[PDB]
Amino acid sequence: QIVLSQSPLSLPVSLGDQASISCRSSQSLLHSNGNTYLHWYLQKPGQSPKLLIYKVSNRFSGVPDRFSGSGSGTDFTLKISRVEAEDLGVYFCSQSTHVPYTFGGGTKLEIKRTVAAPSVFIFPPSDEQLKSGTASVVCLLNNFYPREAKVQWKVDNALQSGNSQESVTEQDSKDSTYSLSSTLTLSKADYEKHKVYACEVTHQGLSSPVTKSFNRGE
Amino acid sequence: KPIALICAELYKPFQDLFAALPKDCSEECQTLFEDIRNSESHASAWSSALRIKGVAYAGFFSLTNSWRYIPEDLKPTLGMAIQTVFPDKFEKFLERTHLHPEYRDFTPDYLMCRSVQEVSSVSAVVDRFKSKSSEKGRPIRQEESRPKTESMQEDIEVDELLIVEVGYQTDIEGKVISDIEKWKGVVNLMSHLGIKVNVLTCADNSQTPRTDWWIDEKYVRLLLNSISYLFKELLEN
Amino acid sequence: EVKLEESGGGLVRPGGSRKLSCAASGFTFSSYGMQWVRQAPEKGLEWVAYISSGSRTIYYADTVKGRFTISRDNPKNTLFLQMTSLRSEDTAMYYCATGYGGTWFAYWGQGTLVTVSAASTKGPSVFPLAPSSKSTSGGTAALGCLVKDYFPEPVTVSWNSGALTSGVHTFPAVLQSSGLYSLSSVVTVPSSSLGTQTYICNVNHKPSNTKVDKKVEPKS
Ligand SMILES: [Mn+2]
Repeated sequence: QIVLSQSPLSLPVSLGDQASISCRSSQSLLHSNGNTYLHWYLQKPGQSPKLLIYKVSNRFSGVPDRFSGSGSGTDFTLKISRVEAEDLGVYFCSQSTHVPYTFGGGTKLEIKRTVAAPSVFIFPPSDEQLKSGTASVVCLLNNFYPREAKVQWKVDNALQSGNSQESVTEQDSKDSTYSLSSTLTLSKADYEKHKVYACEVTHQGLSSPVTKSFNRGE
Repeated sequence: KPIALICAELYKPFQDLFAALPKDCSEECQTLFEDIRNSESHASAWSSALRIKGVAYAGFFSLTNSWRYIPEDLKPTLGMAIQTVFPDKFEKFLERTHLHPEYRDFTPDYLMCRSVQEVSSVSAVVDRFKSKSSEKGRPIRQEESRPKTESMQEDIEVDELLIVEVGYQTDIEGKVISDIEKWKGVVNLMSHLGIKVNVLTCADNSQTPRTDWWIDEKYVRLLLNSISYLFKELLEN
Repeated sequence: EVKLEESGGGLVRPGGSRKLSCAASGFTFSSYGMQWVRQAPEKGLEWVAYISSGSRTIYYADTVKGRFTISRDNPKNTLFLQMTSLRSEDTAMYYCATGYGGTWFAYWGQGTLVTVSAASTKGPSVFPLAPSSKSTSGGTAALGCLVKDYFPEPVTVSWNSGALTSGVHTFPAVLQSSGLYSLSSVVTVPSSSLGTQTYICNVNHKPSNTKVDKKVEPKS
């Protein structure tokens, strides 16, 4: 199969600035009929993909002229001349010169914004859940930028592994931040054998790692 | 029985034959029947009858498919079809055929291209052969050139050729197999040239049921009642 | 207006089958090649199949060869995908697409979700995440709902019947090793509003025809 390699994986870009995304082909995309079937798509979060550019440089009808493409053979570039807040999402190149038709893995366009430290909140298990025999502790990192963050759980100061899961929102369309939840799940029994439940958060917006914790019975 | 008495016994069945052949075909089949009448040896008469068998079938093949019968001598070679249909690639054709120059002189029974004879739709022909092969079990072989793993495209039309090989012989399988083997090299050559060609090959014999030939049943009754009876009477006597 | 409308998605057990359809409008559907593309959750696009306008040429991705069949009924302006011997790795949103003049994906449907899994449809357990001093910052308090152990996907969360949209973060579901999903939904509100403002999260899970309205209050 033809492999399409996109670079970079993610492209933080400030409003107004230009952006360029690269797509490299593992074989020439020049078809024997003279055309080159390399195309560019945008997928905004929660929507189906939209065509931006077909056959290297042809802008699809309705597509804003800030989008352009160029290249030939195995090397191709998509330029966003002046990035808009709406241009948030994942950009895919794809080729239809050869069967199978294939996509690159996508470039995540990220809108730059000033550093925002996360607000860190912790939620003990509800009484409703504890009656069902399980305790989930939720740790919430609200409205932070950039996305890189480290969240770990400590129960009575012992690091936890294998009992937590985490989830991150897409980049918010209005304020460009991220939020993250991390859920530690203990059996009720295991939950009643410990006192201090703590969430440790590292983010470049914090002067030092923050430990948000509660004592069980309080 | 004397050769000249076999011709007389089958003058009417051979007139019904010559009456239905394309003009250039029936004139050929007529010249050959005379050679068979004035045949001084059972050898030369067989050799003449063999040529009638194939020529008369190729004419009924042109008729059934509404194509043009072109006497062998007037048939285009592979090199002539590219020269005229793909001139920008004839020079590279010649360069890539240095160690296989015989490819240039290959001469199928039908060398057509899409609007060297022209055909409305190459894909339509291939579907009809593939249909009858699937519905009636008729042995065919088909090969389509294909540069790398390229896809068809809907935004541009490309020029394309269609190479057909027909035949009326007892060994239907061997012909389709040996035909498709001779074109394999050129098919892979066109792939490397970015030229779209399709090679179709089939064959009928006299044991094939009259409703399942590659020629109209009527043409079948015309060949069996004439060229087949001849071969019967040519060996026996 | 060119439009493509897929139907036929839903829950399917591994080894099972499903037929997807795509109704086309706004162009002479019979003149154009039609395609199926899919996207596994949180992954990239993956092409599935192509069919020429007259169905003479059909292409498949190797992952689906021998299991999936593409086909079309041009008088009915409809494209199909017959899926058989499904595997969990077929779990995806399925899109029909067309170039309207080429082999690129110019027009896309909204997609239909196919879930291949032996897990049994289950509505969610909804537990409050109560505001407290451990979830307050300045004049702002965070609260939410934990939406646990539902299947299959789409679930929808709203707050106060959708009147509360500022500061709502509903997180993407995490597929649990049990085969079930879970998520949480949080919102920040003025801490002054606690005690006076009712906060109810509305969890709708159409696959199990379950609808849950949980009231989130500060605890004592
Ligand atoms: Mn022949």
